[PDB]
Amino acid sequence: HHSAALEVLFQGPGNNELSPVALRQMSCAAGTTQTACTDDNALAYYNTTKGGRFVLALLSDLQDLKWARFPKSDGTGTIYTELEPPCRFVTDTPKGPKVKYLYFIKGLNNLNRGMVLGSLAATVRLQ
Amino acid sequence: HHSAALEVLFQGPGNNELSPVALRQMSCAAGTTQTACTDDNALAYYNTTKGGRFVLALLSDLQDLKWARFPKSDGTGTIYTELEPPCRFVTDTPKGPKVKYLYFIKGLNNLNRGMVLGSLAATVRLQ
Amino acid sequence: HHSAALEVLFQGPGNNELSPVALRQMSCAAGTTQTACTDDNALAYYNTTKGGRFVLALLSDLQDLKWARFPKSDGTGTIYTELEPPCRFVTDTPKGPKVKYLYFIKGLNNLNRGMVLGSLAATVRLQ
Amino acid sequence: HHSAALEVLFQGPGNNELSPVALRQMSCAAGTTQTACTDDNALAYYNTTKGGRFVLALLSDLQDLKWARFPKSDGTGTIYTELEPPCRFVTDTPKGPKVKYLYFIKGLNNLNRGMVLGSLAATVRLQ
Amino acid sequence: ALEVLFQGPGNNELSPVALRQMSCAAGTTQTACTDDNALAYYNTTKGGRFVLALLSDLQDLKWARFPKSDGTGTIYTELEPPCRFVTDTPKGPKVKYLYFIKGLNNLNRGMVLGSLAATVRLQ
Amino acid sequence: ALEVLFQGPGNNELSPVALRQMSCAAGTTQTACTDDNALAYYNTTKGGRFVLALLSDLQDLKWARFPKSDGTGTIYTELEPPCRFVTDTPKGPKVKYLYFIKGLNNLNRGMVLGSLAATVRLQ
Ligand SMILES: Cn1c(=O)c2c[nH]cc2n(C)c1=O
Ligand SMILES: Cn1c(=O)c2c[nH]cc2n(C)c1=O
Ligand SMILES: Cn1c(=O)c2c[nH]cc2n(C)c1=O
Ligand SMILES: Cn1c(=O)c2c[nH]cc2n(C)c1=O
Ligand SMILES: Cn1c(=O)c2c[nH]cc2n(C)c1=O
Ligand SMILES: Cn1c(=O)c2c[nH]cc2n(C)c1=O
Ligand SMILES: Cn1c(=O)c2c[nH]cc2n(C)c1=O
Ligand SMILES: Cn1c(=O)c2c[nH]cc2n(C)c1=O
Ligand SMILES: Cn1c(=O)c2c[nH]cc2n(C)c1=O
Ligand SMILES: Cn1c(=O)c2c[nH]cc2n(C)c1=O
Ligand SMILES: Cn1c(=O)c2c[nH]cc2n(C)c1=O
Ligand SMILES: Cn1c(=O)c2c[nH]cc2n(C)c1=O
Repeated sequence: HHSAALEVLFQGPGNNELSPVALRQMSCAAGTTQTACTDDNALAYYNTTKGGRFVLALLSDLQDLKWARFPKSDGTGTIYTELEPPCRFVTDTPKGPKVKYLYFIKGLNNLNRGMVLGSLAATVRLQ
Repeated sequence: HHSAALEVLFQGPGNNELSPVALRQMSCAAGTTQTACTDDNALAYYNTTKGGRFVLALLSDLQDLKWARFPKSDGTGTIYTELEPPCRFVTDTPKGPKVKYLYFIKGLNNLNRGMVLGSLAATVRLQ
Repeated sequence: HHSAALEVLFQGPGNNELSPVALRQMSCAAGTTQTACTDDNALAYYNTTKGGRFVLALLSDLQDLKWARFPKSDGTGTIYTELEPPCRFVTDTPKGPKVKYLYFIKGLNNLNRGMVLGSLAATVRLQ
Repeated sequence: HHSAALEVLFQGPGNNELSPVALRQMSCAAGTTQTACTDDNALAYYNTTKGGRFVLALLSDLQDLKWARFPKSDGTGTIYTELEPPCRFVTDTPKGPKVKYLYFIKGLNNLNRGMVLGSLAATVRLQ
Repeated sequence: ALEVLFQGPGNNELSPVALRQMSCAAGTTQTACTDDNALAYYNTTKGGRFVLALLSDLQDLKWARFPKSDGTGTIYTELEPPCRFVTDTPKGPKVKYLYFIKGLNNLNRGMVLGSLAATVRLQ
Repeated sequence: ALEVLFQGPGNNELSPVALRQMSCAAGTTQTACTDDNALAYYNTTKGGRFVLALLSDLQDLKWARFPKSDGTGTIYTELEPPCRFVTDTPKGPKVKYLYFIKGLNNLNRGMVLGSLAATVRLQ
């Protein structure tokens, strides 16, 4: 349904084991408030487990986002997730440098924030 | 002196800006005891600093390592540097799979641990 | 196979959701070193996922433990897990107060340590 | 003045000793805005302190709360206390299931968040 | 200034660093960041300044405006909820509020708190 | 003593507290904790003392022996690996090692570092 994006290493299933997981990415609608989430304007990175999707972070050209909208598990409605203030970084593209803003989901711990930052740094070409 | 290894993103120079940094790698001598830190048996990932090197983690084929003895040029404040218990992960060699052990330096914070894990996951062929 | 012990609340499967999980408990052999893990002398609290068991903490009458021994996923051998230094607490029993030592597994984060402490405090009768 | 609610274990008086403490509960006034903090609409879990009360979390039927206004007797250093985004969890009522929202006080550390989650999980009928 | 100890340049070495202060316009909202009403404590970096914390007489601040010459990624930085502390001054006690920048890690929050406690006459 | 700021007794209030010092026998192993060779900084608690950190001239310590009158759960407490810092004294610079007690949280580690940096003449 959606494409693989950022590889990470989660602990488990046993103690002191690491398992590789591909975070997937999907287009999503974000905005300054829930009802401003209309047109797709961001890319969300998420993990999938049996119970559904867990979103870790969003990338966007826009710097004023605060909320993102996602489909619920099994087309059963809508979910809204609150965002942290963004960090700015610059990518290298065929059109020149492109400024991006990285938003973590509120309530993401620092280990997982770091895994997103490192896998992004290693995967996308940076200016 | 040594090769670039893992790309990461550090905040700075100011608030909410991310800047790319390549961690580098060098061979180093680790051991189950401080006296056993003799011959190179691990790869250290480090950030260059003004007047030294800050090591984040070691990668080894060996289990049960507890200490590393880094060269004086690193500028460590103690002769021996202590390791955390290793994380086991499996790489994809041309010869099949190979089990590796990742040892964080004691005290490394969770954001930086995560950045190493995500950059490693995105940079090396896994399974 | 083993009995339910400590209820906790893990985040997921979606963002900002909590799911109740019963940690289970099993007798295990612990000791000052791996080969000293012979007779059962501790109780281990663990979570089960598809890939196997993840141990969070041990309880014992003994205060000098450093290692614990566990069966591998699917009777495929033995696992050894390193322990943090213990904390002492006192329970209330039909034989009077009983001193216990709680050992977290090395590499357990503070959120999960707290969940063990709180669920223990609420589940066992304390002196 | 108020009833005991959630048992936890705090380290002290000295290193490596755990002492039981009952967090207590009282009704409190929360709101989406500071001005809306009017009538009691949440339950606060707190630790009694010499000269005040330290609130760890609020439980509410309501979503979208952001602030609480605690009584002067709590000894808060600011008029309004800010809440984290809530965690959703489901209790088992005689009437069926009931969705509740758990709001940690902003800044509560991970150990103490975990102790609240584990004590709650062990103390209330869940699902 | 507030003296702190940062690890580096090698592992397990501590180097003393002075956090410096600059005036700062903060506010309940970004649009209200119009006039200097706080002191921002920062670490000088190659190419800029990283702000750790603000001190103010006001307890309702949420956003701060920093100079782009800090090497910032955004004009505004969000603040954590403030903590109250009371200084002992010759003109009597004075109530202040300490704000960490949003997301500052706990080691660095602690260093500001400890440096403040040892540097300023408190009560 | 090292002054720090603890939160409480209510939310978002900061209260100044002096960490006091006592002599401490530490060692590479518990059995080697035979003679005072470190200074332990502690917070006084109802019923005891909670040690946060040790200072020593030695860089190889791993365990510390505390008095049971501290209200401890065990005689010995493990130490984190030390960090080196250099004090500026009239008799010249002197190298010291700072050890946190195992598991001290990062806020409290930071408070010790910041208080130390502001209290002691360093370099
Ligand atoms: C930190 N942490 C947990 O608490 C988990 C509980 N079930 C699965 C978990 N995983 C993969 C994890 O990383
Ligand atoms: C508490 N806990 C668990 O139950 C886990 C199950 N798989 C991975 C886990 N991790 C990392 C964890 O911390
Ligand atoms: C957490 N943290 C710090 O404290 C720093 C101090 N100088 C540079 C720093 N960086 C890049 C950082 O990430
Ligand atoms: C305290 N502090 C600093 O001084 C920094 C300088 N560059 C990046 C920094 N970060 C993230 C930080 O926390
Ligand atoms: C913190 N954390 C994680 O990173 C997880 C990755 N897969 C499942 C996870 N769970 C349940 C968790 O709690
Ligand atoms: C990164 N991550 C995940 O992928 C999760 C999947 N289920 C629960 C999760 N949690 C809490 C998390 O942090
Ligand atoms: C982390 N931490 C502290 O800093 C304390 C200071 N006085 C009492 C404390 N307790 C119980 C605690 O857990
Ligand atoms: C700094 N500090 C203290 O002062 C404590 C007093 N009782 C328990 C304490 N704990 C866990 C702590 O970290
Ligand atoms: C936590 N942390 C870091 O990540 C740093 C990266 N470069 C310099 C750093 N410093 C001083 C620091 O404290
Ligand atoms: C990851 N990392 C670094 O690169 C550092 C460079 N100087 C100091 C550093 N510290 C404390 C750190 O954690
Ligand atoms: C983190 N923490 C705690 O958990 C406390 C419990 N009683 C007193 C406490 N104090 C002062 C503290 O700082
Ligand atoms: C959980 N908890 C408490 O009970 C406290 C009592 N006084 C201060 C406290 N702090 C900072 C805290 O986190």
